Amino acid sequence: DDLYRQSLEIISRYLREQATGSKDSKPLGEAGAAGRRALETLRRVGDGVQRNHETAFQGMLRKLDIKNEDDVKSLSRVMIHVFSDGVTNWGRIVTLISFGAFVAKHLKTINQESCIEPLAESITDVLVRTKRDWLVKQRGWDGFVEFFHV
Ligand SMILES: Cc1cc(CSCc2nn(C)c(C)c2-c2cccc3c(CCCOc4cccc5ccccc45)c(C(=O)O)[nH]c23)nn1C
Repeated sequence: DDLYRQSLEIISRYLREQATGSKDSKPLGEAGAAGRRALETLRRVGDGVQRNHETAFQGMLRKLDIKNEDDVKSLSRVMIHVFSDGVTNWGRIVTLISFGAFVAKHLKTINQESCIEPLAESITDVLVRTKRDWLVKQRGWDGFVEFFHV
């Protein structure tokens, strides 16, 4: 429960600042101690993932053809299917969130800023609900910060 809210805040803040072209955001009270360092790490690693995988991200975004809220809702099916296929690791978790930021930037360009918070919830549901046991074993977001040790 606490992990869900903490994850939702980190993911929501990162998607929102990526879409508005911001490098920071105010804490919303649910991310706690680990929140600041997690978002700082996610900005570093996440920005890098979007840069290094830009052609693949542009290709997939185009194929997904996201124009509105109904299209955003439809993403959860493929999101859970792809994210559940294969190994669990921090690298894949960053790819999931980074693609979310890449989609959020797209949503802002097409005046669909209202879809960003629903998308963050979609991503948080997939991440936390399918990886809760693994996240607990890694000490969640403290594990994330330590793994990348930026
Ligand atoms: C959507 C999809 C993805 C694939 C993998 S091939 C594309 C591809 N090539 N490379 C080299 C990379 C890095 C990707 C790629 C592109 C986009 C996302 C991912 C993911 C995360 C899981 C799927 O996440 C989402 C699916 C849909 C909408 C989403 C909207 C917001 C946030 C996440 C979303 C991975 C991975 O787990 O390794 N890899 C990704 N197949 N499909 C159908």
